[PDB]
Amino acid sequence: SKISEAVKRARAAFSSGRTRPLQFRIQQLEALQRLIQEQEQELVGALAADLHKNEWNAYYEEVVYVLEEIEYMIQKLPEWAADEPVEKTPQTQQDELYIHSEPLGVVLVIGTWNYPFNLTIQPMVGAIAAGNSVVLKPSELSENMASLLATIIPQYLDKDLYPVINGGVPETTELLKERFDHILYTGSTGVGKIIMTAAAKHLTPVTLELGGKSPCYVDKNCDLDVACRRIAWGKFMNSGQTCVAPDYILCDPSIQNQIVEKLKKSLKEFYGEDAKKSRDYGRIISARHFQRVMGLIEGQKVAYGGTGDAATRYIAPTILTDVDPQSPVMQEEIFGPVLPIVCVRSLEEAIQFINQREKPLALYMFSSNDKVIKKMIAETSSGGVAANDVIVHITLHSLPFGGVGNSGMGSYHGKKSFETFSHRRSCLVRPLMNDEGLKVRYPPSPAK
Amino acid sequence: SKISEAVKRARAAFSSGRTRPLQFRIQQLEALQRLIQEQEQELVGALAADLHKNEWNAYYEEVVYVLEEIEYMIQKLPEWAADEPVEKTPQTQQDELYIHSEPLGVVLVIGTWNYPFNLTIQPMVGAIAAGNSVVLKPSELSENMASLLATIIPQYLDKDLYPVINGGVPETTELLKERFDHILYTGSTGVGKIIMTAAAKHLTPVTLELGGKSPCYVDKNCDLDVACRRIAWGKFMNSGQTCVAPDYILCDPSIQNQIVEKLKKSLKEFYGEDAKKSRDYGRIISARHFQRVMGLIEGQKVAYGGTGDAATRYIAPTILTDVDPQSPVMQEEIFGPVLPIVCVRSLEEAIQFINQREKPLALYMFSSNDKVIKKMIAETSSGGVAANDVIVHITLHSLPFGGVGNSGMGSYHGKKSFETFSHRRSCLVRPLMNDEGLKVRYPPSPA
Ligand SMILES: CCCCCCCC=O
Ligand SMILES: CCCCCCCC=O
Ligand SMILES: [K+]
Ligand SMILES: [K+]
Ligand SMILES: [K+]
Ligand SMILES: [K+]
Repeated sequence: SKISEAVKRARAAFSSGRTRPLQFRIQQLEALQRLIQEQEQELVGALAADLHKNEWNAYYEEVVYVLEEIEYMIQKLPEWAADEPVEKTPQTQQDELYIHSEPLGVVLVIGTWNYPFNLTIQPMVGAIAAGNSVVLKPSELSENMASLLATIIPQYLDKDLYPVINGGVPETTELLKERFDHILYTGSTGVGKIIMTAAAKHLTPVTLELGGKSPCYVDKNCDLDVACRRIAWGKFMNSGQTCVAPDYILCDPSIQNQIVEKLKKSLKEFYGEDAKKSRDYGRIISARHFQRVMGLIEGQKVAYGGTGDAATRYIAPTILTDVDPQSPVMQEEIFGPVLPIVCVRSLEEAIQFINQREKPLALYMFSSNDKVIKKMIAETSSGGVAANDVIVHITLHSLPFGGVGNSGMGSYHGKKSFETFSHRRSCLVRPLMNDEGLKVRYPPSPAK
Repeated sequence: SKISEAVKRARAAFSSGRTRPLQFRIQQLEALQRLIQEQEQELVGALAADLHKNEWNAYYEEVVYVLEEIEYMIQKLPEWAADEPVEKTPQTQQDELYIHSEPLGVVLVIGTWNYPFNLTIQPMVGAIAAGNSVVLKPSELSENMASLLATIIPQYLDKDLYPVINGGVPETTELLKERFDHILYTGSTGVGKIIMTAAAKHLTPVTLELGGKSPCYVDKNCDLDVACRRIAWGKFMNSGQTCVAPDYILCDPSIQNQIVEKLKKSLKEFYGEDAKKSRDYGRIISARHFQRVMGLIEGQKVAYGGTGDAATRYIAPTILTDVDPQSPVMQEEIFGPVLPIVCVRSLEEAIQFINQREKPLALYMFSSNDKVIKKMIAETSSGGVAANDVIVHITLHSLPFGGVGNSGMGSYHGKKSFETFSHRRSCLVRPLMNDEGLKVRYPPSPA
């Protein structure tokens, strides 16, 4: 089959040794830089068609991080790839002890649809830097990016080592029967279990970047104006379709009304009075997801927004107050511009609220009290944490990005990408000469 | 069920916060130190009964590494557990960026039978240090150590947080239905896939320490007296039942008889003429494994040994010459005292031989030519590597221990154990101060 032949060619090309010299890897990374530069208008147009993005947020909210990653890993690749001496002991002082890094082989990257360029190419950048063949499976939901990547990737990258696999769920299922040396999947918690089950048949290690509801705790005593501007920004970028969007708000009921008003103000500054007329506001990816998200407003106390246009998959920025935690909008990852507010009476209540639910990909708190910050971190668990901002903690080269529990396992970005897509092999190299001090280990054992 | 309630109690204990203070973890680690000191005779007796170890190799080949790990982790725990600052950028100078380590929760350790104390308790030591509840499943095949641990662990450790689950395959299958936050399993490649499949049901991350055939390449021009004494030691310790034993030898045909003679010489020095009478020689763990290993001798050319005693599960130290790579002894992990020699005609042929097989837990090479060593490492892949020795590379605090491909995923030992049993959580803390340098990120976007 076409899928099986693609993987066969990728493994043969890996086995030829072509990816091992750093020179080759840097060239492929420089080819991706060229792709981003030459295909700028094509990439913008695909994101516009898929997600109603424009040239500005296509670059600053997605593509730029791929370029940043490429530039960083190119500059650091020789240091990362070098054998790494480690601490010795008195008994090993004449030996070499070091960590040897080597590629895993053929890596599979399964992209998702909400950031269809970054979440396909930024993982690939890492796997390329580590010397692997990298098979790509774009998500079919962002049809235009999927079609574009299938066209332009082979025009820049090695054709056998870095193939693009077209199709939807049936094709991914057949792809997942092939033998890979690592699989990185971004998407839903449920499908993560399916990926891990398929990987188990080959003992394939997996990096699973999954889902959840990223809580956003707002401290009574903080600067509600700057806090609410940042929350609005992170909740409503990409029309709410972000893996680390602040999903919902936990706040004292005594500030629910001020939070609603300052969110409204910031939203009006961002997108104007009618977000439907703003070039900076996105659309829902599909008819199914539009229907799903609209369903989450039914029966709720709408403080703002609450309408949607099925024809264009527009859902107006929506805020819900006094939300029952047991209601639909609080029982699934929203992934839409509907922001519920859940009332808690204390920090300790919020911690308990967070801890009773599955571990989220991100946890956010807004507060100028360091005791509040340290305590919420110490008593909770999440993939990552941001205090007094949203989104940004997953854009930093020094902060590995990934989940825990139902939000996923493993991480990548920056140096962690190189490690995740490598085997780190412990090496002990001794001189081959008689060592009187070793003789104590040989039998016979001392009889007394 | 007993198993359900045990894990229930362990998660309740963990969720109360009892393991979070470092002083509590150190108290538990100190209790393990006291266990090892106070239960020395009992541990030796169980290892003698299960595996025909003695007082000396019970300690120096198994238990000492657990003590070393405990002392090391106690010393380093505050530093390892500290929030770890990471590199900032021009845009994040006013921010805090750091890695926060936190326990995963309830960790399961499934032990195996060949080092039944070390491969249950040394993983546990790391998971305790990282602040987790640790459920233990000893291997049923090492019956005496399994029963001993079920008795003494709750006599020394917190009884809710660190339960011992009794039983065999059915009980392990039952246990694997429970929801854990990490599973470390040491055992066979095939069962590792079963573990990972069970883990996937709860999105449980796994550390799988599995199997394969660790090759031992012997270079034509090296000091064979030194090399063969080291190879003999690693191959025949624990009666060959070691995950990183040098499984088979690859060598030029011209040194095959020299290798045989020098192996024989070292074996007689170690164990005497009749290894059955040596206090230092082990026994096979079970009747099934005894019959399995004897079967691998069938049809082979025996240069030394080749006999066994079924009733006491003794297999004489055995060397096989001119082995066909397609024969049974070269088609499964031997895990016994049978050492096949496969002839190859160059280093390149050896590398190709190794690469056409599944990635081994360990790869060994003996050579006084650094270029030979570097080339074989460069062109192969294995969990770890030792050049000019065997075994020892998995005993060093600074060398993470684990496989790749069919020999497993993940690693532990020393600091790596603490990382493996933690969630490393990226943290960004910014001032909630208005920033004019951030406002460029907000809509409306420029033209
Ligand atoms: C900074 C690299 C990742 C940013 C793109 C969106 C991430 C969503 O999962
Ligand atoms: C501290 C070295 C590892 C423990 C010894 C046995 C390893 C597995 O057979
Ligand atoms: K390095
Ligand atoms: K000795
Ligand atoms: K033969
Ligand atoms: K602006």
